[PDB]
Amino acid sequence: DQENERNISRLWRAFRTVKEMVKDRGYFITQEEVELPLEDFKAKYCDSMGRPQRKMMSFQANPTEESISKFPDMGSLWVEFCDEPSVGVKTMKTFVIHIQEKNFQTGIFVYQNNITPSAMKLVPSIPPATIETFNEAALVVNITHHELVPKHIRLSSDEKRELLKRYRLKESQLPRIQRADPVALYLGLKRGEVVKIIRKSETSGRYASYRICM
Amino acid sequence: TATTLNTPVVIHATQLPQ
Amino acid sequence: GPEDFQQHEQIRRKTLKEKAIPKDQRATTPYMTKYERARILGTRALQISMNAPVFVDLEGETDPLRIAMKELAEKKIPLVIRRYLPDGSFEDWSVEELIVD
Amino acid sequence: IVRVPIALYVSLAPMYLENPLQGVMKQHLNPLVMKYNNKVGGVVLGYEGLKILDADPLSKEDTSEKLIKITPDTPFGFTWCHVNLYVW
Repeated sequence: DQENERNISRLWRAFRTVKEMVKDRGYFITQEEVELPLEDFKAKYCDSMGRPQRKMMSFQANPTEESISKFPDMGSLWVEFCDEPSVGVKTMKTFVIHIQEKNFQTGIFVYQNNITPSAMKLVPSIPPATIETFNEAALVVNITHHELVPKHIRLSSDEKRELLKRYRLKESQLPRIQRADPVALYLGLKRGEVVKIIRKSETSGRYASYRICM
Repeated sequence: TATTLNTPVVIHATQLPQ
Repeated sequence: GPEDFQQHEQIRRKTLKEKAIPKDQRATTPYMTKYERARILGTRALQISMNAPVFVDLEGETDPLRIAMKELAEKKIPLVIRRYLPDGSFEDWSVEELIVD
Repeated sequence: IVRVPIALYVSLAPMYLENPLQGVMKQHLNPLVMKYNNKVGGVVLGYEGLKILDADPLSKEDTSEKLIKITPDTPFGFTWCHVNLYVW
């Protein structure tokens, strides 16, 4: 293994980032599960020949009790690791019917190299469930561990109403976070829901600011 | 004359003449 | 006509009442800001220079701004600051209600 | 003789900043007597029941201390008023 070890390590780091992403989004993942050592990862998801068997790592996550108390309508979550380098339309159809039959309220999909453009016009075509697509690349590093990136907390409905009443605001007037920047993708943010940012201002230490996703 | 010191800015009928 | 104006006036006054914030829940600064002090002095000076009745005793001074400053020192300025919230809501603080510096 | 309730928008002088009722009366209402008005439709023969509206809506209408809005660039105040006019 000259570069196959590098592929295995990148895939393990991507898996760790996905577990951290789900946990931050508010699902039940054990700390030992998140901080999975490389040897245990190889002994679990990798065969003797060294190939990264990516069918095993497709896991199902459920909200925690605190997450259920915060957001009443949070459902289960599904994560997939497609074996083929490019995800095809047939695989996308299988994924969407799988999400429908399991009645998951949220599905997470990854693609090793590329996704065909034709398999992208029908993902937002099955409400109310949503499908979010990430890559094995751009996930080898968790972009919320960067000191420039503050801590983002997804504001609940009650807290958002309290914020709007406190500032006598309108949902449009708040500072805006794009739907496609890495933090909103990381949190799985939806249009209309406010996020909370704890900024490390050098003049006031901790500082609480809120952005809305529009 | 007719400054804003002798005549009202607007005279509006509140209701019908009663 | 008259009824159209009546409903227009009712809508206007209803909006005004819906925007006003009662005295028991205003969350603005108890102090009088420098801008509020300066404008209250200027407006009171305008009023007194326009032959308004005065409350404090004149010490021979004739500068209207100085007389207004004397009134502010004696808290005899009969004016109200209507602090406007960004959305149009307003809190009616009184000059005597506010603490100058 | 028909009683026509109207709503005014009159100016208040700092000279009259202490008896605004008589101030409004003498600035606007008293000139209108015995003069035809292009709005109501007849010569005004008098007036009564002049009540000044309040710039503070939350103030109870039974109070005796009302708010008048001072012009930003002038010590004059403009407020809404209600009054009944004797129109012939």
